[PDB]
Amino acid sequence: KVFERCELARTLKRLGMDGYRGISLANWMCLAKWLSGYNTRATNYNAGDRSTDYGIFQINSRYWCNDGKTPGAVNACHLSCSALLQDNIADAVACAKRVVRDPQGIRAWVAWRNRCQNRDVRQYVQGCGV
Repeated sequence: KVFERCELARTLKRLGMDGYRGISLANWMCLAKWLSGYNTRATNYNAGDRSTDYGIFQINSRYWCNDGKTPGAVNACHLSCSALLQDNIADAVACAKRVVRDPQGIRAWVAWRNRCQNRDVRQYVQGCGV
């Protein structure tokens, strides 16, 4: 599923993402936009390390989910990577929450640092009723 902006903002809000671990909804929106263009089916294979990023939050197979083809990988969210390719983003959100519980917080995604950190992200939630 490819979410429309405001539709996604309320979906994330209903799922408990607004201010989760101090992370605003605008920050999560900026992250998903740059990570997958709001596409839950988005996938990126990393030939260099044999891992794959799955879904709307491009969660990596090396540590967060299991796809059975990533050497010596862990499954910290305890989910099949298939779960991160569903139209329903409940499982992806549960895993995204798990990622940010670690030391780095939202900084776990290099993309967030590159395109969201210290940026004006107001634009992502404007007019969405969140």
